[PDB]
Parts: sequence; C-alpha cells; structure tokens
Amino acid sequence: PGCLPAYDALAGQFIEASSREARQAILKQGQDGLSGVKETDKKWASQYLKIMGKILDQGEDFPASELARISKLIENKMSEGKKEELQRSLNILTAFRKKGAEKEEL
Repeated sequence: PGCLPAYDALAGQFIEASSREARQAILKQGQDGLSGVKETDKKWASQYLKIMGKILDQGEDFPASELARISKLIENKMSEGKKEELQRSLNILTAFRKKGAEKEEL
C-alpha cells in the first residue's frame, strides 16, 4: 500500500529539486496527475502528497525522525492492524529516504 510507483517518482523529483517553490510545483503536478491515478492508489497517493508537503515544511529530517518513530512504535505492544499500518508508514518514509540516498549518490 505504501511506497507507490507514483509516490517514488514524485519523491525522487521532490528531493532532487533544490528550490522549495519548485518542490511545491512538483507536489502540485502530483495533485494534478492524481486524478489519473487508480482510485485504490489515488486515496493513498493523496495522503502521500500531504506527507511530502509536511516534509517540505518540517524539513528533510522530518521523515527521518518520523521513520525512527515508526520503528520505535513497532517495537511495542501494538495490535496486528497497528503493526501493518506502521509497516506501511515505514515503507513510505524509507522509500523517500532511499530516493534521498540515490539523489546524494547522483
């Protein structure tokens, strides 16, 4: 459910973009193309656009700290449903940071 193909492409372009205004434009283009996304993946990508928006506002260490927080939540007395959602968030934020690593390599 997380780490969607479209999300990965948007995350890659998001990170590679230097200007914050350009990053906003990229998020807008994602929202524009969102309408062409399969509903099942559209509802997810919609949230993921908001997540990348939160990353932009809160800085590139936001998703890094959140990812660590997800790991901490996983290492706890969580339900099966909570664990699944945590793994979802893990894949989302890890995918972002993966594109960050690739961007740095480039």
